Parts: sequence; C-alpha cells; structure tokens
Amino acid sequence: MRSLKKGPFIDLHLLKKVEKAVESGDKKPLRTWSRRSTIFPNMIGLTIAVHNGRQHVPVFVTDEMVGHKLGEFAPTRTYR
Amino acid sequence: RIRIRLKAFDHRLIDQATAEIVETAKRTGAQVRGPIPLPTRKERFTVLISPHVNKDARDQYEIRTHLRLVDIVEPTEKTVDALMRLDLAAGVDVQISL
Amino acid sequence: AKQSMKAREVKRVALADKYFAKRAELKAIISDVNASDEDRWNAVLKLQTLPRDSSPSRQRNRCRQTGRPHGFLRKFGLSRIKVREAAMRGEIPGLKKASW
Amino acid sequence: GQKVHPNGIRLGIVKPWNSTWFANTKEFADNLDSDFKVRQYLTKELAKASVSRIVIERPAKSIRVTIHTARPGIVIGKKGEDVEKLRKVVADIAGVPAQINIAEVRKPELDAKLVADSITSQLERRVMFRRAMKRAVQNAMRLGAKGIKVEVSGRLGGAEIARTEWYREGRVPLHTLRADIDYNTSEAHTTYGVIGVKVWIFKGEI
Amino acid sequence: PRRRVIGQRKILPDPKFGSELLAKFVNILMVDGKKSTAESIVYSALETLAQRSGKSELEAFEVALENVRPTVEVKSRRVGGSTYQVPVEVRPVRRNALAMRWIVEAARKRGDKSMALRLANELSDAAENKGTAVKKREDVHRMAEANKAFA
Amino acid sequence: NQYYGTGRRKSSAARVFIKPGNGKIVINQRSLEQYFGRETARMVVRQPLELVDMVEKLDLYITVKGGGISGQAGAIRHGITRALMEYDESLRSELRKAGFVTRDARQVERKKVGLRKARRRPQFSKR
RNA sequence: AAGAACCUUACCUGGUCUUGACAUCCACGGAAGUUUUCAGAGAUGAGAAUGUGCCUUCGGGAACCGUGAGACAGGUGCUGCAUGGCUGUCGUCAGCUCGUGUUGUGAAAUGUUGGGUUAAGUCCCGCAACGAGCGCAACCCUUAUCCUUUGUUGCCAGCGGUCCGGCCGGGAACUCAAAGGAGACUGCCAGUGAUAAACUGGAGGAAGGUGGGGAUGACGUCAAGUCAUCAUGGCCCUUACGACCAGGGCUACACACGUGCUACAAUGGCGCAUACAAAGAGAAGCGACCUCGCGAGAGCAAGCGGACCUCAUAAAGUGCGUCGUAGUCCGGAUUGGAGUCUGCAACUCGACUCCAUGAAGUCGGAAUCGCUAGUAAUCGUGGAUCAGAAUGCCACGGUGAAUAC
Ligand SMILES: [Mg+2]
Ligand SMILES: [Mg+2]
Ligand SMILES: [Mg+2]
Ligand SMILES: [Mg+2]
Ligand SMILES: [Mg+2]
Ligand SMILES: [Mg+2]
Ligand SMILES: [Mg+2]
Ligand SMILES: [Mg+2]
Ligand SMILES: [Mg+2]
Ligand SMILES: [Mg+2]
Ligand SMILES: [Mg+2]
Ligand SMILES: [Mg+2]
Ligand SMILES: [Mg+2]
Ligand SMILES: [Mg+2]
Repeated sequence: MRSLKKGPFIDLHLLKKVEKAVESGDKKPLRTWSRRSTIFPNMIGLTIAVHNGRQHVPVFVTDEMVGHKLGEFAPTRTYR
Repeated sequence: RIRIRLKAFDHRLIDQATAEIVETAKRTGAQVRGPIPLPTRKERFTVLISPHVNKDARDQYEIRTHLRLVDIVEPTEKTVDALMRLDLAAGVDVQISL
Repeated sequence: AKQSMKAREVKRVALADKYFAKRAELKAIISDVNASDEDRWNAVLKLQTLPRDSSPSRQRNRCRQTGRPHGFLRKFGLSRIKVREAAMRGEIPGLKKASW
Repeated sequence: GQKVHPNGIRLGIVKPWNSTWFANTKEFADNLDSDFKVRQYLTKELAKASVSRIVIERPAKSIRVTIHTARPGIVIGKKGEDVEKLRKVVADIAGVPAQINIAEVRKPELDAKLVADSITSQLERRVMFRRAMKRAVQNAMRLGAKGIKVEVSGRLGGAEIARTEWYREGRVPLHTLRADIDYNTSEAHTTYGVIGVKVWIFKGEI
Repeated sequence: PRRRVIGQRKILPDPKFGSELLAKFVNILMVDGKKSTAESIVYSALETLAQRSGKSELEAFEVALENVRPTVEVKSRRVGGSTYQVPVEVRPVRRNALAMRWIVEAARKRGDKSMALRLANELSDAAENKGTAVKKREDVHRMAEANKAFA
Repeated sequence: NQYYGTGRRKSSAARVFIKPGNGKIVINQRSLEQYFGRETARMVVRQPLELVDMVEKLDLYITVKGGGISGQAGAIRHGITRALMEYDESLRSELRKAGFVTRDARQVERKKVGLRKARRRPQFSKR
C-alpha cells in the first residue's frame, strides 16, 4: 500500500468503526490499537485515541493531518 | 538419441555404474560413445565451531557431485528393454532423456 | 527449544498451505492494471480478514532437531551445530572436511 | 577443545560413510530427517541388543537399513519373528518400503561403540570406574589390537569436583591419517550427574 | 631477518630504454600497484628533461643521481638516558635505491601542477645541484660530521 | 607443418603456432599493436623472439583465453619459448639462461577464515 | 545474531486460558473435512448450511475433534564454582612422559644433558643408561609440468560452404573438463665438515632442498565461555516464573571506547567509445527477447532443475575532450518534495530511484596496528543467511610494489 498502484491503506476494523461514527458525527473519543493505517478525509473532526504501548492518547484530526499514518501522533518512547 | 547422465558423491562408485553401461552397450554389439566427464560441482559451507562466541574459529565443509555422460546413440528395441534397473549400485542418480 | 515455540511453527505451517496456496489471487491476481473499481479495494480490504498467518512473513525456519531459531541452514535443515553433530560421523552423505 | 573427531577427518581416506544415498538440494533436508528418525528408533528399540553401527542407504525410493551388532540372535530372534516387526515400523517412520538385514560383529570387545557402551552400562550399575576401564584396555588388547585409549570424565565416584582420567596402552597415532582408528562416545546418567566415555582403538595402518 | 640470509628479486627492464635503474624508478613512484600510470609519468618527465637541459634521457638521469647519493648515514643505537647516532658508510646497493626515494618524495611536495611537471623539474634541479632532494643529501652528510666524534 | 607451445601463466592459458616466413603476429584475430596497447605487454611477447633475433623470421597464429593483461602477456612469452622449443633443439641452454622456460607458478592464494584479506589480520587493540 | 518492521521475542503495557499451546493413558459423544455470518484491536465467543475412512470390533477399536476427572505436561527460571558435549588460549611453540636398569636414606635424578646440525629432542657422535609412547616429519586436499583414456552442453590446427556468428558439415590435434599414472628423493658433482649428521654452491628440471597454500593443534594452564543449540544432578514456579493475542521496546541519547566504509583530490572528477577474469547460485527459483517509464522498476514473457538458459554489461585500464588548485566539476552527510518493489502492514523502524540543498573534511596530539611475494596496496564479481533488508562474514580473480645491513 506504499505505492499508488496499490492504494491508500486503512484497517477493516477501523474503516467500519469510523463509518458508524460519521453516521452520527462526533462522539466519545474512539479507542483504537491501529497505528499502521493512513488518515482518510472522512474522519475530520474526530478525536480518535491511538495506543502507544501503555495508554491511549487522543489525537485530534485536522485537514493538515490527512496524509500521515495514525501512529505519527503518539510518541511511543518518552525522553526527559 | 538417449542421454544417460550419472551423478554421485564419490568417483569410485560412479565408475562402477558407467563401466557396466558401456559393457551392456558393448553387449548390444557396438556403437557406444564412451563416458565423458562433465565438470564437477562443489558446494562449500562454513559453520561456526562453538555454541557461543569465538566467531573467528570455524569449520569448512565441501560436498562434491561427480558427473558422467555416455550418450547412447542407436536405440535398439532390446536396448530400451535391457537398460532398466540394471545399475547394481545404491546412491547413484540416473536420468534418461529421449 | 521451548516446546511452546515449536508448536507455533506447525500451527503457522498448517494455516500456510491451507489458504495462501489458493487464496493468493487477492494479493497477486487483483493487484495489476485491470478493472479499477472497488473490487480491487475489496481485494485489499479482504486480504486482512484472513488470519495473521501469511505464507512467507511469519515462518522463522528453525532447526529440525532442537528448534534453534538462529544459525539455520536451508540445505540440511539443521542448525550450524547439529550439522557438526549429525556430524563428520557419517550421517550426512558425501560431506567431508574441505581443504583447498 | 583442541582435538578433531578421529572418525571424521578420515571420512574419505580410510573410514567409510554411515549413509550412502544421493539426493539433489530439494530432497536432502527431508531425507536427512527420515534418517535421524530411523536411527533414533532403532537405537532405542535395540537398546539391549548391543547394536554397534547402523548404516542406511536408499536405492530407488526403497530404504535399506543394515544393522551391525555382536548379538544377532537377539535382534532377529526365532526365525526372524521380530526383524519384520522392526521393518514393519521403519516404513511407517520413513514412508518407503524397507529391507533390514543384519551383520554380526564377531569381536564384541574390539569395537569402539561396543566398548564405550559396556563401560558406561557398568558405571550406571555402580562399579568402580578404575575396575571398569582397566578391564576394557586389557580385554581389547589380549584379543588382538595394536593400541587402545580409554577416557572417562565427569563426577567420578560421586566426587564433588569433575575430573578426567585416561588410560592408554599400546600405540594410538591420531595425527597419522591413514591409521584405521575406531572412535566413539557414550554417556551415563548416574544419580550424581553425567559421565562421558571415549575410546580409541587402533587396528591397522592402511 | 635473523636466521635466513637471502638475495634480491629480478627486475624486468623498462619498455622504452631497457635500463633496470629506471625500471626500479617506475616501481618506487608507483602507488596502488598501477604501473600503467606510474610509467606514464616517468617517461613524460624524462622526455621534457632531455629537451630542457642535458643530453639523452638515460644520461640526464645518472647525472642527477650523482648529486643525491649519500656517502655516509647515521644509524642510532640506544645506550642510556639518551641515544647516540653513530655514522656508518652506506653500501652502493642501498645508495641508489635511497636517492631515488628522496627524489620522488621531494617531488611530491613540489608546487607544480601535475606529477609529470614536478618530477622533471626536480630531476633538472639535481643535475644543477639544487632542490629539495639534494637538500636532504647535504643534511645526511652534515649529521655525519656532527656525530663523527661518535664513530 | 606447424609447431606449438602452450603457456599457462597465472590462470591464463595460451596456444601459439610458429610459422616460418616473414615477421607478422596475429593474436586472437587482432594485431599485436591493438590487442595489448601496454608497452609492457607487447615487448614481453617479443622478448623471447628478440633474444634469438629471429623476430622477422616467424609467422605467429595465437589464441589466448582467460586471465588479464600481464597474465596473458606473460603466458604468451611462455608459449613462444615452448614453440621455439619444438622445431629447434640446440637452443634450450640459451633460452633457459634467461628464464622463459619456468612456468612461474604464482597464483592468488586463499582468503582464509579469521584473516581480513588473505594474510592481513584485522587491527588488534589490547584494550 | 549466516541478517529484530509483525514473526523471531525470550522484554514491557493491556486483554485472556487452564490437565493446558506440546506427549502417553481412562470414560463419554461425535467420520474428519468444507463454506459463510455476527461481536472483538485479537486471542476467542455465538452460530448457520454442509459429512463418512476398514465390516467378520459390525452393538466399536483403529485415523480426527469436543468434554470431564486424575496421572502429568511446561519453564530461554538459579547454580558453567556440581557435570557431559563443544570451543578460545599459551601454541604450530618442540616439547610432555613411561617400562626396565643405575645413583640418592629421601623428595628426586639419569634416559630428555654434552659437540655440531636442523624449521623440529630432526639427525650423527659421545655418555649409566637401554628401549617405548603422545608430539615433529611423512600418509591427506589444492596448486605448479608431462603422459594415457572419453569427446557432449566444451575445443577449432588442418579441409570445403559462409548472412566471415564455430555459423554448418566435419576432426580428436589444441585450450579445457575428470579419471589413472610419471615427477623432487640432498637423486647427481665440487668444497667444508671429526673421515658423520649436515652445510654452501654447480648441472639437469616446470618445480631444489618440508617447491606455495590448506587440513591436522601433544601432557596440561586460565575451577577461562556456554544450564539460552542439546542432554543432565540438585533448587524453584506449577489457576504460575506455564500458555495465547494486539500494540510497543530490543533502533532510545548531554557522553566514552572498539571494528569498518567514504573522503579530504590533478599518479584525480566528469562525458563519449572500447579490451581482458575467476569462482559461484537457481523450481511458490534464476528470469532472457521486445515494449513502456528520465530511473528504481512495470507488462507480456522464451530458456534452464543446468560445460547449453538466467544472474552477467566486470572494474581499475586504454584513446579522445574539458575542469588549472578552488571547500572546487573534490566530498557526500543532512534536509524538503516526488516515487518504485517486497510484505497482512514501511509512523515508531526497510531497501532503492528522480529533483533541489549542499555540512565536517585541505592529510589528522600523545599513542598504536598489519604485512616478507603474486605478499601489502588498489579494483571489481559471487555465495550463505534471506519474502524485503550488509560498508559485516565467507570465497574468487585483475593490476601489483618497497625492504630486510
Ligand atoms: Mg553450477
Ligand atoms: Mg522472516
Ligand atoms: Mg580444532
Ligand atoms: Mg587480491
Ligand atoms: Mg568453567
Ligand atoms: Mg566462571
Ligand atoms: Mg557467566
Ligand atoms: Mg627430567
Ligand atoms: Mg622425535
Ligand atoms: Mg603434521
Ligand atoms: Mg506479539
Ligand atoms: Mg541489538
Ligand atoms: Mg572547513
Ligand atoms: Mg538478501
């Protein structure tokens, strides 16, 4: 999926989960363990929560964050 | 018109099979090309010697694959009948192409 | 080597010949320039529904006598130490000491 | 530590191979596996038959296992009522049709595996190892041999610290490649630990 | 070494002049084991040496060498709290192969453009008894007189 | 009709045929000047011939296989001396007096386990 | 560790299971197997349609599941200072010992010291020592030359036809392939030597003094390393320290050390054109040809489990042109953007390609390493591991030194 010939990637569990959310709009933050999935423009305005390894941190979506994969916005290792 | 190539892991054993095959061909009466030695293949391996560190100490192995070819030219109807399962040797590959 | 891990390898073998010898079209057939509608998008989506055990990506290829993960040798199927223990004794035919 | 397998450096010089079959790179790792599965069972099934050497060959998809022993009557029994029971499970283990024939070793005290077998059975039965390994050296030599060396290491006699003790009598040249030396090893799982046994027997020089 | 005395190897002569002395010169000048470019420089600087001054190409070499061969060099031996450099005469076989090393090394510090131009300039300087190679030869000679009280 | 020599210097085996006539040399269906180019590769071929001064007397047909530049050029020098060995007999003592007859058996040696290149160990630091 | 994105993973977080993920038993009921649906991050949980392998057990045993209870399974958990097995090392150094005899009250000694010589307790002569074993050497592999046998998928000296491509008939000579032999032994000569071992040279020879390399590592030392290749004595957890799964970490960074690659340029950079290798690999593999794309690569797609088919155009070099000593047409890090291929999945954390940017670096303090000949130096190709991923490891060849008083 890291090629235009294949197409942008999102997991099936996340894809069906976000579809239900937009059917009713913004709601309680979405907890997900998926970090390998790109960010689609269908979930702009949500506060999905990615799991960095120990906790779920809420990442706020924005038009700018529409080509970056989900895990980019959860620092997995702490430092100072 | 039929090629018999023989592969083995030791030259002395491969000679036992190629020697009878010309004898059988001579027993057919004449017209054998004579075994020809193709180049030998040798795979060399290098495995570590210890269960642990001391990487610098290794053992080097090698397996050879000796080759022969007799190139039977005249296919008598009694040549084909008699050239099955008469190698009298275990561990020697046989391959016949028509 | 830790019989638990040995049981994983044959569980991943069983699910490797079960699916990815027949369910390979999604990743091979429906990947190229053809009908570009959602059927390809279905193929990408449907490939994840199969269990995580894919054919190549999850086979550690460990030794056959001890299950040692490292030092494997594809030709003999044993580790680098069992090869010298299935040894120069004579277990492996035609394998002697090399000196060139 | 600093010595090579005497039976191994002489694989192509004087000592023969214990497995003589051919297979290309595709059918090697599984031919080897079925070899190990046959050897593992035959040693376990013939534990008290004093089996010396098992040589396996595969002529044309038909395994042929030849067992060398100094007690052939125990193996086959009364007109081969047990050898077939052994053959009937080798095919199961290997997946190919088998033919097991037996060769008698008429020198039970002059085989490396047999000697190292007898003096590790004794240790498990708790005889003092000095008596055990002094016997094997004399029994082999009075039976005709140009040299023998027996080595026993481990927690000998229950001592808290390990120790190695080797008795060499005669003439045993290890560097001379042409020498016909028989070497083998065994173990003893005593109530104190593990004891290792080695034995070199030098019989000929050509 | 300490046990086995041994002779020297045989050197193939150069392809343009057939002199072994210049056959060693292409060997000393060569780096990375590429005689092809090593010999390309030598003849290029040898040709422009003949036309600039002197006669021939194998003769302007031998005149230059006469002004860079050291007669006496100092070898150091350790005695006590310091070392004394005791002079000793140099055998001819070492003398030739030593002057050439000085010539090349001094001609690698020249400010000219390419090695072809540097080598010829230094060789012409040697025949005129000037340069940096003859600078070293005088110094090795001078050190002998300074320590000739330690002979 | 023809006389022959092999030459086998450093993994390059040649084969030379010596024909009485004028002086012309063809090697591997090419002229001597254009095949080698190196001044140390077109005189080392000539070295056996100039020593006996035949040079302009012999017509040479040559095929060389394997090796490199100086390996092949050295191999030819061996074969030519072996070719001259055949159709004249009293010439051995002088030809051997300048080499050209010794095979010069110096090949590339193994890499060796534990050694970085073939004899060079890796840098050894005590601490 | 001959190759951590998931896996490996043995670690952490979270979610779960218990005679269990792995093996032998007892009883109960079901042929197994197949497709699909729902909930879940996933293990799993709830299903819905699909099914029959020998008979004298046919009413149950033998293959495969679900369940129960108990025997037990399981541990990469501790002790390498309880062990086996396997290694490093002094050390490829020439030494380490024994039987009988003799000397000494005795621990011990002599043999093994002494004159030469040797790479070597190698060899000769002396000698209260006489012999023997483990070591040295030799037997072994490869390389250097010649002879005999065979001639494909290798070869082309001499013949004919050539789209001068071994291309085609055709030949067994040649290079080569692989089987078997010949050769090198201080064999011969002169001199020195205690007339001896041997040494220095001379001839012939492809090879001259163990021709070059490899394999081979004595008695033992460091109670050296490994309980995490494996096995094993004890000790311990055994609804747990066992087992399953999703995500993360093993790639973190004020610093320090080790082994390497790239350079700091003119015996070089770039552009065009063009010679010469060896060894090795290949079946969910190597992948020509042609087309497409600036390129990584994509498409159709022959050939080959192989002296023929693919990898695969070798590079340093040579000929021509430019750059004229500049942080430069040297250097290629770092960074922004655009992509390709494996792979469920490329953010943490892959390789590679296109455009732009252009850092430190202008020969490196004390100190310190390797190398004696096809060696160092320098240039490229291959293989193992491997879906993808080496400047490391292992192996091959091309060019090819200086110096040893
Ligand atoms: Mg091959
Ligand atoms: Mg993998
Ligand atoms: Mg060893
Ligand atoms: Mg090299
Ligand atoms: Mg220890
Ligand atoms: Mg310790
Ligand atoms: Mg420790
Ligand atoms: Mg003593
Ligand atoms: Mg000795
Ligand atoms: Mg030896
Ligand atoms: Mg996991
Ligand atoms: Mg690490
Ligand atoms: Mg600067
Ligand atoms: Mg790879």
